[PDB]
Amino acid sequence: GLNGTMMQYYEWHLENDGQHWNRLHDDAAALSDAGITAIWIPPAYKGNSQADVGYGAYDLYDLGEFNQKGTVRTKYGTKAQLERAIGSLKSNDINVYGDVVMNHKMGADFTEAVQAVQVNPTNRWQDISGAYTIDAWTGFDFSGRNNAYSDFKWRWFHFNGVDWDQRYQENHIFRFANTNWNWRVDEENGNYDYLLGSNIDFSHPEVQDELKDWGSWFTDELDLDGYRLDAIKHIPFWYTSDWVRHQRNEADQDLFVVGEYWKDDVGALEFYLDEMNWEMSLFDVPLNYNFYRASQQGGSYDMRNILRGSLVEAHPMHAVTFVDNHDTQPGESLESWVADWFKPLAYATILTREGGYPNVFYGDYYGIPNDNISAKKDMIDELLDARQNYAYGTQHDYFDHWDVVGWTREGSSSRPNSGLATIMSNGPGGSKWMYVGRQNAGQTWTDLTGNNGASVTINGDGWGEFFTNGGSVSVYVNQ
Ligand code: NA
Ligand code: NA
Ligand code: NA
Repeated sequence: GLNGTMMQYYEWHLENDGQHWNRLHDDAAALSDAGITAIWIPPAYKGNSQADVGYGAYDLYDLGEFNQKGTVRTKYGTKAQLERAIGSLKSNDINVYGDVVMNHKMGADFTEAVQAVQVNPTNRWQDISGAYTIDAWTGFDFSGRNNAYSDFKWRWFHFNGVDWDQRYQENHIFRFANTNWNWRVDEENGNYDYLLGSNIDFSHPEVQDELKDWGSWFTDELDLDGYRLDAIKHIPFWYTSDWVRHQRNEADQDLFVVGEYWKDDVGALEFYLDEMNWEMSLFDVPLNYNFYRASQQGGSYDMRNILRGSLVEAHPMHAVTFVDNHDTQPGESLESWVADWFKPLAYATILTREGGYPNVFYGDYYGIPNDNISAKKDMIDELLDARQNYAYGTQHDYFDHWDVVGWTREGSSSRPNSGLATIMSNGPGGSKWMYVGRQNAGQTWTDLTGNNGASVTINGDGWGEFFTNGGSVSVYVNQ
């Protein structure tokens, strides 16, 4: 039972060469070795076009298998190549979590005439026009799949809103007259049901059942071990709960479930987790924003607050920790990018501490060429070494100075030579006496990261004095 580490295996600006599944296939053994235990794959199904990152969600039953939207393959490759990749993951002891997008659809085959009212963007409760007829992109027939797997077809009456009127060619937020916004949902802009595209109305039983059945079809087709659920703050809470329960029923395998409730507000997250009866984890979005505040502010940031307000502080067993993703990366919709100087500190925080299930971002591991962002594979690999081989046993925390902080793990007898001491500063360097466990007395610990040449000998009471340089992190272990 090595500590688990997941990886998001894509970034926004990946090349559209259709070879990503094959890359994943060939990378599997190396990822296992490095300490990755689970992979979050991008949406595997056909979006608006071939170059869709995956959130188009045109046809959930088309995994790069049918000629629809101007391509057989998705951006990532063919269904056959995806299944080959998954086999390779499975035989290297890596779990596969499928990205799941149920909030909306885009790329409809045809428009339909629809009575709609304009609502106020910042208050979707409030109409700002009378009902009139728009043309909405709501008709989905899936020509090319020809009823493989599912003969279900989507129509306007499965939706409650769009943001584009094709009749008079205008952007507005539209509620379909005589439909309701979903509920319960996040209450920013009054009701935050509507995000983009054609918004799915979960009030209809045909819909509830379709996404449950699609859910189970997908899980069985790819042999998934779990899911990331995107946009779950815009999807009615009762349905996400019903959906998750349904999948666990249908599936023989255990299913890990992580939801993205994108809010810088752990209370909002905790409520969601109340409503879900603690049947999934969430991404730790406030922590994302802690790291980003730190990155942006520089050393004046008080490092005692680095974990404060975070999901992982409060519910480590329900937290998926991360530094950045495809939406936080530069120029993206939720941009909150951790600069290179702070990034090792953030990664050490989520990889070497006992709480949270950490996620490594492909873009950090392999680089983001589009933006001249370097691959940080070596830095991350050392932290993975720390996590997999050394971050065990009782933990001691030292958030006791505004620049310099750290923590230790005493190791466990199950894992020989395990134990570690992390120290970092976001300002001038320094040192700190920290306890690593009386049982490690007399050992000599060195920095996995290479940022510090100090040798740290553990005293007879089990204390060492650990050193960090300025704007840096070190992780000392018994090598
Ligand atoms: Na929605
Ligand atoms: Na970030
Ligand atoms: Na500071």
